[PDB]
Amino acid sequence: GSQILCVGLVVLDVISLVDKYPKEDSEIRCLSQRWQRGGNASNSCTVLSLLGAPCAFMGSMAPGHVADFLVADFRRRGVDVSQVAWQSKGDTPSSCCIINNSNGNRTIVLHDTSLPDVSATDFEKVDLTQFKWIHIEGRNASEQVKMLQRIDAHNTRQPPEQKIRVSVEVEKPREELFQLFGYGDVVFVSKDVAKHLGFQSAEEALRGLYGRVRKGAVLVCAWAEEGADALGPDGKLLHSDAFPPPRVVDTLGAGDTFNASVIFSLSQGRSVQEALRFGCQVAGKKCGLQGFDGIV
Amino acid sequence: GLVPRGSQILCVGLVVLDVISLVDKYPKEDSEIRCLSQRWQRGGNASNSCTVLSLLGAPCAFMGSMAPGHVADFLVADFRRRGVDVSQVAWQSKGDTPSSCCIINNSNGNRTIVLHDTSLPDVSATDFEKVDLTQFKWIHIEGRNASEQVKMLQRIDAHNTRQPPEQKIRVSVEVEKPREELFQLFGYGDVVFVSKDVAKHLGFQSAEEALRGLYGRVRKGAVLVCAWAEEGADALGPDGKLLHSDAFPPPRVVDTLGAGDTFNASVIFSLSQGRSVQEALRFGCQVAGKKCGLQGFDGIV
Ligand SMILES: CSc1nn(-c2ccccc2)c(N)c1C#N
Ligand SMILES: CSc1nn(-c2ccccc2)c(N)c1C#N
Repeated sequence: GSQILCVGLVVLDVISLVDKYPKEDSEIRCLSQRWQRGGNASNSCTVLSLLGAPCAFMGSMAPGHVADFLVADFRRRGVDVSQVAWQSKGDTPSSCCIINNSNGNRTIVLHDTSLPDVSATDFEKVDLTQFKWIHIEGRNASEQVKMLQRIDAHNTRQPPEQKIRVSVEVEKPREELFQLFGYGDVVFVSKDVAKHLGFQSAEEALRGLYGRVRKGAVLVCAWAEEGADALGPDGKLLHSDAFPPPRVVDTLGAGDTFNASVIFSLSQGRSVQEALRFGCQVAGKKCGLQGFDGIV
Repeated sequence: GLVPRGSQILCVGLVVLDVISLVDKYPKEDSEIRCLSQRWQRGGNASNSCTVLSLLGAPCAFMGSMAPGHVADFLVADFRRRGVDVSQVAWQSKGDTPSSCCIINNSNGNRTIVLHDTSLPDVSATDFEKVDLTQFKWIHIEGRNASEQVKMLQRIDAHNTRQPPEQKIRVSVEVEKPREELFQLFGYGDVVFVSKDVAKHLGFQSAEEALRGLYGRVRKGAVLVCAWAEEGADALGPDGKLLHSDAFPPPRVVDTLGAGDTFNASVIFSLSQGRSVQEALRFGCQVAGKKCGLQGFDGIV
């Protein structure tokens, strides 16, 4: 039980760096450009890897030249891809990401391919014994709930010292997902979701959503330059100020850096206060840099 | 492989990877959206003409800059899909292979474009000196980095001086961006293409005005050509006779992107086949008008 597993998407990020966000109808030239391995659970693996945690990626991939780029990137990082659910139909997803360089805002246009989501059937075949932690990026909910009940089962037949710690991300204001709330020892809800649901701050969202989480779970909500808040069984609201870089240049994957960093910290035995902090600290350093290199 | 002497048409210019996304509404900054559809396409003027030359049945070659990497790979594979010879590509050790991102707002047709960056060096006169010209019967140059391209054109002139008339390499030049530096290109080539948009920037309001107003800038004997989309196209050669062909509008207009490059390649191709200027101008209009009723270049034949 030495690895951390993330279950979610891997996506080709085609990045354009501009000095201002383009107005509708305009044509502006970008400052620079790059490809980046993306997808929420994929970025989290990058971050986990850079933090020193052995980790594995599980998601759908279609063979092709793009996949070859993604896979080589996974390996150069030491991310374990042996659990990937290769398809025979569909192309790999890709998105165009515009990063506003004077600002760091990132805007994503995602090309979601018919590519089949990883399934319970797929999950059932995974050797749960190599993993200390399993993080699941919320996508195919009803099918993922199955993957989760699977993990609980496994846990009911192990010492507390050998239970697989579990986390969930609910990032899109998409109702199917809300049942994931739901499962896991640690639950991440995005600002975006929190707002779409009527809440105007992290503390508010935490108080208003805590009723939905499995007993004994920690609800975590990051709120950009507002830092992040967490809330556990004891009813005590935890907060962490953000760590803004003096120059914000690239927020693409900041949330994935935050999740990864909170998980790593927790998986190392630190408190929720400390992990919240580390989360913000690392996310913040990332925002002062292009890509993920240099956060450590 | 072996390319027979004087069999190929060469186009020198930009190739770019265009990423085209159709969306419901224009994305607000800092948001994540799914698109309705997304295409990766090989774009660029000389690039598009190469494709058209291949479908017309001409052996053709592309010369332009690329950096090794995955963008280049997609672009080379697409070049080869269209039977284009890429052996003359100028590989760079610095800069990005050009890529652009376009967003098409489905609910009004608006196009927003983040154009490729500027880091890749254009093809240089020194890169061009390295090319053995004997392969080529026609060399066409998309006007970009002009001072350099002037030397390339002088090098071809030099080459030609020593050739019998039948082994002379025909030359064409395209001026399609409204940039002062390009205007010196008018003085070179047997055939000069000037775009509607450049003509309108110099203040001409029709192909006739443009041809009559610019002819004095081309070299003795050259043919000056200007397409004006739906108004057809004109040509003016040494005999002062303004030639004209009406457009050939398609049943319905589907895709006009690259119509001008289609016109250019078809005019070139026809001339390279020994046809008259009048015939070439007509063919150009027919192929381009056909293209406009098709998506991409598959139908043109
Ligand atoms: C609380 S984690 C975090 N901090 N920042 C941040 C804070 C200040 C400036 C720039 C980024 C983001 N964008 C985060 C996320 N997710
Ligand atoms: C003169 S060549 C040409 N024809 N059309 C055309 C003509 C009628 C309807 C639609 C397109 C263009 N857009 C062209 C170019 N360049």
